Amino acid sequence: AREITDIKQFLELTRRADVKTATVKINKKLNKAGKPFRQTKFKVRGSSSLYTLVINDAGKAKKLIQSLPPTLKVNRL
Amino acid sequence: AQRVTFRRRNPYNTRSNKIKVVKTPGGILRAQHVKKLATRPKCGDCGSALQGISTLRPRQYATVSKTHKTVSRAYGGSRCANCVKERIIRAFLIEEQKIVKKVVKEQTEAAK
Amino acid sequence: RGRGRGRGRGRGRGRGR
Amino acid sequence: QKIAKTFTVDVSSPTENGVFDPASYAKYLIDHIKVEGAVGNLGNAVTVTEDGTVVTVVSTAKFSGKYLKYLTKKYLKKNQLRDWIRFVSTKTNEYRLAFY
Amino acid sequence: AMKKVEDGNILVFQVSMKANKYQIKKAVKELYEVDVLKVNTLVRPNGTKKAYVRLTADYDALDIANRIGYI
Amino acid sequence: AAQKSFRIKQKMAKAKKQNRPLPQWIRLRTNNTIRYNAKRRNWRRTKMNI
RNA sequence: AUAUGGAUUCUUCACGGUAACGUAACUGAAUGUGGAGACGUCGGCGCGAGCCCUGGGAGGAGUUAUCUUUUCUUCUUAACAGCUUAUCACCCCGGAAUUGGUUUAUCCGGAGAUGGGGUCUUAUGGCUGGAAGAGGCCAGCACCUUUGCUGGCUCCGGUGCGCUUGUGACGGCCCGUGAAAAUCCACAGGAAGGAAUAGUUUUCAUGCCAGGUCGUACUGAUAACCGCAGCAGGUCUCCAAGGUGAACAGCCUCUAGUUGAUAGAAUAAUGUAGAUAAGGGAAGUCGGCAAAAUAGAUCCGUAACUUCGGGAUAAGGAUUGGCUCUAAGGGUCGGUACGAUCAACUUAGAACUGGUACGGACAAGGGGAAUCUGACUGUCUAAUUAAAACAUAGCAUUGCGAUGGUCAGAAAGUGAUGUUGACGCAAU
RNA sequence: UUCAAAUGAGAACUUUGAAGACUGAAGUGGGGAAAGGUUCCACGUCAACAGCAGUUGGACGUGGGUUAGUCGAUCCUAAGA
Repeated sequence: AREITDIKQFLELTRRADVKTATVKINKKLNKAGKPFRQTKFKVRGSSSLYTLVINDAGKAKKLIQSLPPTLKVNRL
Repeated sequence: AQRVTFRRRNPYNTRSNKIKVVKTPGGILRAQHVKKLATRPKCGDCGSALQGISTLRPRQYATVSKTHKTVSRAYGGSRCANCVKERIIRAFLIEEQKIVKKVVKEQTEAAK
Repeated sequence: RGRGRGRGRGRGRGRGR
Repeated sequence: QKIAKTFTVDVSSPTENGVFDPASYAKYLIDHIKVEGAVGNLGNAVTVTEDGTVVTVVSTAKFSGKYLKYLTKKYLKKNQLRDWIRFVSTKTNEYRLAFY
Repeated sequence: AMKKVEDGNILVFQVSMKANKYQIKKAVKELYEVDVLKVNTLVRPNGTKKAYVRLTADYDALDIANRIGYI
Repeated sequence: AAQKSFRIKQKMAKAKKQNRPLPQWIRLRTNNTIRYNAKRRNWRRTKMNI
């Protein structure tokens, strides 16, 4: 129920030694007045609150997925 | 055109049984019990509500941090910030008056 | 017993004088 | 500022059974669409084209998808066709006629 | 009660009226060598006490329920 | 009601178990004179008065 | 319970802002002080929420002899979290009469207004997370079947003396000024404990464990409660759609819920309930009992008397439909002048029209002239007497200055008035 | 209130469909307090009860059902005891 705006702080939450489940949500949204785009939401389940990070750019969406540790169980959609 | 019922066992419109109508994500109208509203803290002698202090229920004041219940100036969360400055003029002038009255008393028995 | 069976008090009925 | 919207009706399904005529249905929309009041104001606003299997309506005036369904339902009642023909929408602004 | 065993992973037992949730959790934990997640109790209208013992995800209710003998 | 003490609910449980007809096999016993349950209670005819 | 990170400390127990005050943190014992808890009623006004109304668009259903870009329905966002946001209030600059500011309601200003620049409270609202993955509305498929599978859409706005409710700042009223405690916090205070090769704070962030006992079904009433009962009686409270209209009145409808009260066949008398009557109009009767008439709104007009407040809706008259128009009453935007555009039911007026009807059903004061009596509002004989009886304000008398007056108790190291003191209490 | 069908030994009264109506939202709607105590739900039954009837029932017989660290009691005090 908490939103994180920093991508460097987001990577520290994935190695907090207690987070076991993470989810990536793809949202079909649209821009100001024109074409639709691909919105992504990376949600990490902690022990007391759910942290989320939203990226509106598809270029940085794929780059962050490979940066996640492999010990963290990622749930696609 | 949708009516709602109480969510607790109390069927009377008491001061602790207020109801707010809330639209749920399910698409139906549903009542929501709201708590009695908090009152702002008041100053000890002027009666006005001092600023800078959060307005909460007394027992949930122990959960908020220190900065929400006090002001960095002395007599912060008790006085009106003009009540403090009023008792500084009085504390400085009276003690200055109490020592110039002590030398007037000295004038009497030293010259009679 | 009820509102009927009136015999006792009376305006001009029985049990007068 | 007044970009037009295209409405396409699929007429392939009922015409294979022989009970529907695309040319007769297309003319019904010409003399029944009301623009700025009464009938007969298609001043480069509404155009109806057909190729024999689909009817395409391109309108730049006030013309919604509910008005197209309302006029089509009146055409089927005139020809006594509101018991094997429905006016459904496969997607946005693209309609079809289901015979079944 | 048996319908809850296969899907809810909840065992239903009859419990003495003097026992509380600590004693039910302790007795089940060693009489059947299981782990108890939560205990829910109620007083039945006939004067008895019914307890809903839910096991953790490490154990299953069905293969333990027939270990006592009832099914 | 519906918010009652345990003492009231404990007496309601005893009355539920006593609401039963006479068992059939008792009537076949030797020197048996009981023919029906004479202490039967119903909520429509007699209130139990707590 | 303790740990990790952060913060502070060699100026030992933090910095910034003139100020209001601000921050992720940033030792505080005995004791003292303050605040919250913690409060009447009515009135209008501002704001918010839900509902009502409505436009565009995307779906589904209804009607179609004729008409109707039509009628109906779906388009939803919880607790909680982060940021932000206002009336009031406060601070700094400044020094006002040619007095200014300002509310629906007249209060404020050299005890510092108007103005300029800021601070704070976060009820509430706004955005984001929660959260579409949900729910909802449809389409396309599979098929005895466990029954699913696959696609879509779920959008953007407007309006108000509206209804319900919450709240804010005020005003009116009192010989009535309209609870208490548990509990929580702050401040004052400076007792103690503490750094340099190292410490302290779990009111900073994160992580760990645990949260027992009892109630929980249903009815809540023309059948589940009390009345001898499956009795037209009695019994506390919350939620409140559309039209007509001043209206939570009466009347009709939507959601929701019922169609349950022994039936059938005939239509005599007498009944109960509802009605209508020519001519006369209280001749009836102890008695205008009962019934009838009057009735809403707008305009005109309104006596004797009076404590000058009333009487008064006095009495007494006229108008009221439909349709077609006219006039008046506003909001928002760029300028030292005027337009453009948008949105409300309120009032007034004029023609035309009719079997002269028009508060067309519903709803809805009879009035006047005098006497007796009580001043009035109010109260009582539950189940025959609601009154001129009681009470009332006003007026008057009496007792009492506490070792006392009045009254209670078997007694009492006992009480009521009395948390009282003659503008009081007690007795008439 | 009416028609048809179903069930049944048996239907003016049960169930379903259709039609006509009413309560008109200060309701014959949806919830609770006091009170009742299993009336709640399912299956089976029609001797008695439902002042007619009954295949139906708040009836009879047999079983099922009430899950809380966050809702209440528990705690505080009022008039008082």
